Amino acid sequence: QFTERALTILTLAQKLASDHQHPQLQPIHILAAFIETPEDGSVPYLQNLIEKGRYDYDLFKKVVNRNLVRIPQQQPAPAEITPSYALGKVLQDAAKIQKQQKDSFIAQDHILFALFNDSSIQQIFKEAQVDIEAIKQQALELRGNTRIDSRGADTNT
Repeated sequence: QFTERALTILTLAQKLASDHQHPQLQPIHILAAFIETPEDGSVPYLQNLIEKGRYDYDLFKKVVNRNLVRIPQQQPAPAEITPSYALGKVLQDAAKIQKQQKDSFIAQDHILFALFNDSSIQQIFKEAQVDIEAIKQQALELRGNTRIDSRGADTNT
C-alpha cells in the first residue's frame, strides 16, 4: 500500500531514530527523513517544494535537524523503537488523504500532507519561517494531474 519512495522515507525515519538512540518514532523523524539526500543522486521532494515556494532551504534544514538531535536520547535503548501516538495518527491520516486524492498508493505527498496536521510539525514550520499553506500549494503544483497508481509514481521531480 506504500509507494517505494514513501517506504524509503519511513525506513529512513526509523534509521534516524535508531542512530540517535531515540526511544520512540515520531513525526519529526519523518520530516527529518524528507531532507536526507536521496541515493537517487536527486533533489529531494520537499527541497523542490521549499525552493519553488521560494523559502530558504538551508535555514529550513537547520531548524529541522536541530529539533531532531535535541530529542533526548534514551539508554536503556528499548528493544524496539515504538511509533508514538502522534505518528500513528499521521500515518492514519496519510491513508485518508491518499483516498481523497483518489490515488492507489500512499505516496510521500500524502505523508507530507498528513504531517501538516500534526502540532509539532506545525510548530517546526513556524520556527523555520515557512508557510505551510504555501508548501501545500507547491505540492499540488508539483504533482499536477498525475495519478499515483504505481509504487514508482510519486517522483521527487
